[PDB]
Amino acid sequence: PPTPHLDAIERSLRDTSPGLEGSVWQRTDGNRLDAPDGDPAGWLLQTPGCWGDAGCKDRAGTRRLLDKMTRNIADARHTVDISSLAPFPNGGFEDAVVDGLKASVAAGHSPRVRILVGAAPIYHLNVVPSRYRDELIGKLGAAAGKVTLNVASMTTSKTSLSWNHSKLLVVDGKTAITGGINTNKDDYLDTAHPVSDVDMALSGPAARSAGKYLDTLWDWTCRNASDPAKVWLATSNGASCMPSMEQDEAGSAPAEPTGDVPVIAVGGLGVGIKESDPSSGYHPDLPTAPDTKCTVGLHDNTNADRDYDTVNPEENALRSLIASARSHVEISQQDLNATCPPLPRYDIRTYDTLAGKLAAGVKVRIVVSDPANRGAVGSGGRSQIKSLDEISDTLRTRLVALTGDNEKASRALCGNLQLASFRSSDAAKWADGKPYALHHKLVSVDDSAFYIGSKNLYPAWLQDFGYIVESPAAAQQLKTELLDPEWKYSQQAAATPAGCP
Repeated sequence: PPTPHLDAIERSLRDTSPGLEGSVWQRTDGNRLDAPDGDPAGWLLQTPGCWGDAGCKDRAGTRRLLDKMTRNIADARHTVDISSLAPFPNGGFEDAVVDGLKASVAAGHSPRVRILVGAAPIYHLNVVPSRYRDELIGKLGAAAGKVTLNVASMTTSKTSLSWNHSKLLVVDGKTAITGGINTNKDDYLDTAHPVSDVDMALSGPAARSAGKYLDTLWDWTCRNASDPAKVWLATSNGASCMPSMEQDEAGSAPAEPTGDVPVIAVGGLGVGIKESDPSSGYHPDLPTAPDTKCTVGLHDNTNADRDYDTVNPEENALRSLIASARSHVEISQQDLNATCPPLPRYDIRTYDTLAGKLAAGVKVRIVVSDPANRGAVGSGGRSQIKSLDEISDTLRTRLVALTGDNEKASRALCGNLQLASFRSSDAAKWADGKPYALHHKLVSVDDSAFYIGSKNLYPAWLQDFGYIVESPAAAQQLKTELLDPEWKYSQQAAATPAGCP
């Protein structure tokens, strides 16, 4: 079985970050999409999972995510590895950790547990690591004696806005859940307008790869615990920081297959962890002309930093995933554009790749979160755009900058682009009046290869992680459970680009 999309991404990643192969990105064979019995698409964890129901009475998707997290932790023999954006998991998220950990202890195990959150320099942490660690020890009751805890919150660059954005659950380095879902009860659980998001669950060698990525974050984090402006660290039972928990657990045995699925695991170290990949001979010709409509304040790591790319291979893995589309690509994001300033408006190479696809006849679908979600410049608006025109206009400028002609441009753009804001039912907004907020970080290509993870396509310099899966069978499951429904309701809010029928 040929993996033409994965090959191209592997080639881009080894040219970009060879030194990080085995830690920040790794391709593996023999994985299984970890679906339950009698539900072969159960590996895809959507929330809330209530297509066609503007009232969202039955959050079956939410239910499956929480049970699947509880079960994965209840099966823990040795290690539980959790990362997110702050806060530390609360609500039903914390319950899943608690109930799973008690179950594990009951089976006679002594689980070691790392819990890592990223916090922006602006953000005040209410429940701080030591308070959270006390809370877990509290809720675990008598089982706390057999649980080794490392709890940390981290910021890696205050002046370049970089902290952990990855969303991972890894057990025994054998199972991994990942996606866009932060362990935050107010966005997903206790809401009449819950955010639309998706995780995926699998097992096998690629779970260890997510384990090694977390070892890389925790080697930085344990070490920088000496700079308390960057790291707040709390352990339990007077325990060491455990910067190599996944490596210690994997030992010398290679990971064991559990299925027949080939995966590339891929992440980024953001800014402030590792300056460059010293083993890298990556030397791109960077986008020589950025856009008029905005000028970066900060130094532009997305469009103008070769080193940043060497320690953030996820950037080029997304570009290559899209570049590898031969027939069609679907893109389901919170945004393609970032708030500018401070951050650059968009990723030039990403747009030029898509523009190229439109010029070639490859069909491009983009569903982003409703611009009605937008606020100001930061925390409060789940849309960094004022209008979908800001996406299609940019595809025009790049298409023109490609074909010179503008008639070639409008033929490429108007003939091949679908652009819409996300809808999950017929109604334009939730029953309680708030708009649909879409938090997907999803790219699917030729119904063969797809990415599910935490890296948005819009510029952001955080630490992130995800899986790129090549599997026609699995991409068909993705198409059926997520993409086709998404378009069924989202085409109502489609936008015909400026200059077309």
